Amino acid sequence: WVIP
Amino acid sequence: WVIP
Amino acid sequence: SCIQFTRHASDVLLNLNRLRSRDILTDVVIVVSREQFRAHKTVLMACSGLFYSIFTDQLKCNLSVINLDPEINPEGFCILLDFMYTSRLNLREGNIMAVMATAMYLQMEHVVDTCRKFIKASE
Amino acid sequence: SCIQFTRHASDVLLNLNRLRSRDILTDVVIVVSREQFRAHKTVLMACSGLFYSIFTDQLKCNLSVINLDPEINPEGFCILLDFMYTSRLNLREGNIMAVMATAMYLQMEHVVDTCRKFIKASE
Ligand SMILES: N#Cc1cnn2c(Nc3ccc4c(c3)CC(=O)N4)cc(Cl)nc12
Ligand SMILES: N#Cc1cnn2c(Nc3ccc4c(c3)CC(=O)N4)cc(Cl)nc12
Ligand SMILES: [Cl-]
Ligand SMILES: [Cl-]
Repeated sequence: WVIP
Repeated sequence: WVIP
Repeated sequence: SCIQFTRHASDVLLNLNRLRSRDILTDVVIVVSREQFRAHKTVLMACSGLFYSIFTDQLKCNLSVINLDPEINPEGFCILLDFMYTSRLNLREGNIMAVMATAMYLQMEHVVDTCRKFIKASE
Repeated sequence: SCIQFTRHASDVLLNLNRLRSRDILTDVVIVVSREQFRAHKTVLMACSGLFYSIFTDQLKCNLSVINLDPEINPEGFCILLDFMYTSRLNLREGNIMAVMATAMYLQMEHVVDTCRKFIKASE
């Protein structure tokens, strides 16, 4: 999971 | 396009 | 010896979400209490262990309407359906419990994982 | 303020290809001369300007069989259909001309681009  |  | 187009999977998913927004070729309505959500069975199966089981069933595969458990929160379902079609999860303090419970029911393991990690960090 | 699962779009496409291999929820047969290819209209539209136009048409949207132009090469179509479902293009010296012509007909601009670049490098 990432900060887009 | 890339070499996978 | 294949070559691969990096953005292809994302581009496909973007167009599947465009089809959902325009209600093109949607073949099921998911009923969550008083709310209704139109979707494509193939996308639902591709994202969820629950829908994969439902739509491989020789009778349920042909249903146009699926009613979820009355304990399922419509907003939680909405957030997860948006995630299915975009890879983006609107995870907030006010919705995390409902999102995690819906993700457990829908059998969306990666979403359950992150909900667990976000809750653990706040305790 | 969304979070994003990097592998989600690829995972969706992998499951859509699994559905195609098992012939689950396929809703169209593409006829290319003597050969037949089963697929999902939604995936075809998401990948191809030609299929996007065909399946948004108020009459063609309901057809279970689509016949392509007799000039279309079945192997070229097969390679492009595999690409649609996997992001992988089996581009070879012996098939590049057929792949590029099929990609132009199907309106798959990124595939046409690369075929053009690979041909230019050999001249
Ligand atoms: N054919 C087919 C096919 C269509 N969909 N699909 C799967 N869908 C799925 C099943 C379980 C889970 C998820 C997705 C996300 C998750 O956390 N669990 C799996 C397989 Cl093995 N195959 C298929
Ligand atoms: N709704 C919808 C929807 C479903 N599919 N789809 C598009 N599919 C498409 C149209 C043109 C081209 C390609 C894909 C690849 C290419 O080279 N050209 C576009 C839009 Cl703008 N919208 C949609
Ligand atoms: Cl997930
Ligand atoms: Cl393309």
